[PDB]
Amino acid sequence: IAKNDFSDIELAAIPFNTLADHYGERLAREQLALEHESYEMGEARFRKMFPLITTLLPKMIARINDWFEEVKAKRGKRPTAFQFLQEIKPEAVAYITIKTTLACLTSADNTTVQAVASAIGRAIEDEARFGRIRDLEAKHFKKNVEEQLNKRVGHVYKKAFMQVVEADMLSKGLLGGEAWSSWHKEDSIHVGVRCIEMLIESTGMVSLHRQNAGVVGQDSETIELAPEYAEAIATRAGALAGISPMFQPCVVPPKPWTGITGGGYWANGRRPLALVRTHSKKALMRYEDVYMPEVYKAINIAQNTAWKINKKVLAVANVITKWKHCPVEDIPAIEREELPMKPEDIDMNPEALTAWKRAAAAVYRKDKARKSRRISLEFMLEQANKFANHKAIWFPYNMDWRGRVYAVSMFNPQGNDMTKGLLTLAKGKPIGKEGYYWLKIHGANCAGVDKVPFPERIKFIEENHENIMACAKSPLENTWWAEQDSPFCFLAFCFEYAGVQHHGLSYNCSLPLAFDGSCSGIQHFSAMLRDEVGGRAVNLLPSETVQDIYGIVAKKVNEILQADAINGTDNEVVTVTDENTGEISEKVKLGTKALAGQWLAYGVTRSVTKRSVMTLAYGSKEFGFRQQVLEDTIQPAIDSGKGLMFTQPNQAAGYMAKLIWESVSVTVVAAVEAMNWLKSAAKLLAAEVKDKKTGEILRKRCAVHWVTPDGFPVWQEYKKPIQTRLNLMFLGQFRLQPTINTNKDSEIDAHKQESGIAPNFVHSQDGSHLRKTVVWAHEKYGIESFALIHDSFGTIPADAANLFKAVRETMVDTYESCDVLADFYDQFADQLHESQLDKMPALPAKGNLNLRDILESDFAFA
DNA sequence: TAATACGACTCACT
DNA sequence: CTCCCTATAGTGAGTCGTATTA
Repeated sequence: IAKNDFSDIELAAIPFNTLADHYGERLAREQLALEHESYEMGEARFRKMFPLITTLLPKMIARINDWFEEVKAKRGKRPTAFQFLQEIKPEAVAYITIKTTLACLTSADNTTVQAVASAIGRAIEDEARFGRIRDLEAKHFKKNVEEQLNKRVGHVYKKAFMQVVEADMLSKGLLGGEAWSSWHKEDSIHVGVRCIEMLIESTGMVSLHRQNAGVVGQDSETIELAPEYAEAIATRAGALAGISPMFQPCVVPPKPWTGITGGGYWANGRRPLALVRTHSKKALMRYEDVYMPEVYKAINIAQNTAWKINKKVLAVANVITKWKHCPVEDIPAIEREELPMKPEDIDMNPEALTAWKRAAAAVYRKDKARKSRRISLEFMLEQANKFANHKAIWFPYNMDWRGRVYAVSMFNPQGNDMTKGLLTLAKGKPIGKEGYYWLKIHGANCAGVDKVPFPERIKFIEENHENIMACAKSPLENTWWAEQDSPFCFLAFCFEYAGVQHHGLSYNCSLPLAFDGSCSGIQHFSAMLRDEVGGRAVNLLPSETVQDIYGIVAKKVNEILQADAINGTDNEVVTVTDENTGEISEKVKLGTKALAGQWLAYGVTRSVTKRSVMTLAYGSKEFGFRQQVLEDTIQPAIDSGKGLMFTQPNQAAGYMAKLIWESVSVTVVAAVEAMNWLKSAAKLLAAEVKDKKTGEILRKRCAVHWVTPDGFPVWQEYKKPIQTRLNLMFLGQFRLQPTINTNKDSEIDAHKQESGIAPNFVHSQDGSHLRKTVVWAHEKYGIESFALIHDSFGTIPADAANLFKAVRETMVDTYESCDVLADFYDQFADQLHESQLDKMPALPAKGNLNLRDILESDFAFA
């Protein structure tokens, strides 16, 4: 076993030799150098730049080194962070702090000092451990491998790609171990804070801002990027020049997954990855000897998809993302939006200097989001520009605790529009008429043309033939593409589309065409229960038109609206009616008759119901729809000028909430019944085996276990974390005292345990769907390249027709052979419940849907 | 000796 | 009372008592 079985010296050399053995000494070296960048900036790179890093890094190192003298120069206790950091190479501490902090800033919402410190702590730990082997491993690949030139030439531009390594060909010194941290959250946060502290100190890069002082539930301390820095990142070209995301793509095929950890990345002087991302080591250990061949078969095939940067799209992004007004509206503007000026009539205590308190507060909120979207943006370019000329790059993969699959490097195929537009598949095929047809369906889908049947999508593309050519010809001048639903992707398809006109059907096209499942989850529940009406609502049945559940729900809300507008309650007097005098307040019970007309004045379209029906599979029911209706449509309607018909906001939200839940309940009955049945089971397995006095415990609280169709076993175990607060003198100014969840847990959280079951079961269930599909499309058809995004499935156009067939086939198959609920029941039967065991059960009724009809369904991709 | 950093509690919160 | 998102996490000051260390 790696751990022990080998010498730090052997461990350092194994990777490079086996990586040089296949692929060549050059790439093998480059792959390891790339990985080491996660912990240290190579003196070579840095020094060559003579880009923000060229300044940050040196100042931060000097600080760290001066901080150590300061600490050793005094009596008394040494700061806890110091005890751990004393060991780490200062050049590594600085680099990891800089990088981990900027990556955290890519977050709009969460940049509490806990989140940031936690991520620094975590990476600084990875270097304490591993750092020594990393040091040797670099000394190793620096020396030119021994003799034989034909082997070292390795790459050899063989227009056939590097193939993955065979599992058996992997030395036991490459079978990884310990993807879990072993520091106490407390020391992890300590190290983290002191790192941030010195970063602020030595550079003005970030700053600490106190948010909502004196508000028990919202008070917090957060990291903000200094304006001078945001200005350069957004204004200068390549400010993030030498600061790469922690996880980069591989320049050689990724290491195959064989065990529970160690897969994906090749270097041995690194923290290895875990096949499954869990809340704890214990939880990861459960998979240690699981045996789920099909799972590892899926992860490895995907992992093996080869990609390349889409140069034409990169050339455009590099250019227009620096314009002071961009045609792609999703691109974060460059100039700051100044605070809304005070009404001069300031002293005015009306809602004036409270509304302003909001108007301004919403501007800070938008500036933070703007600055983050910008960092994130610049990272993707930093990355695309870096691998631009590479014959190919690969992305290692992971799975979240439910099985869903994730590309591991920040810049990845699962990203937003610009990121996806910048990437395309490495090995393509001559397109063909079949392939060309889907290249067109995809171009249409990239615009907004996806709620119409295929003959129409093609019509859309053909009608706009010259626009599409004008745009591929001169994208900077002909910007009609930048206005399309998915600007950047659409453009990728435009360069491709013209390539076909210029080479005909013999054209080699590798652009990934994507097939998206209607409303995943509502599809899976309809399937497993065979709900005809539910399934038709999503798109399980061959329909002449594309069904739109958000739309059909909306038409139902509206009928209830018109009805309530005619009849329906009248505005009930005042609240002072259940008593005598007093609170004349609640001077308004607004009948359903006035409430309906309010909603009929605003409108209520597909838009009002969409953002409150897709959260259905997240546990949102009638209660939570109201505080979604309030901020998604009412609130922003008021704050924007209109919305004047919602005289009693809360009551209008409360009413719509009811109409929607009411609508969705008759719409997709199945989905509802199954989610409740699932909520019910969770409730009992969570609950504690009590009784009247003799509160003895026959059966404590249990976790929810189940296995997916392809063998992925999953364990839901929410737990209440034991908290605590650290006491840290910050910058010698004040005492920062963060509240933090500890690595120690107490009891099982029965509420979250109940709320998290339905959403987690479908997710896991479409997770293995996705896996079975990757396997099947590769074996029955010859698909080698895959573009995966949970419920979107893509490939090069010459393979689209088979992929399209393969998703249908695979889903139909899994649900005819597996009764996932029934199978679920046979898990928590003997494993759960003891005495009582009743008042819960009753498997929902299987309907009349014929899974076979899915094969012939045009709009039910996935 | 007698400085040092910080966990533990406890309050009050523009 | 939206689930994953290799997740997440009320705050600072006034006071005390401790194990450390130059």
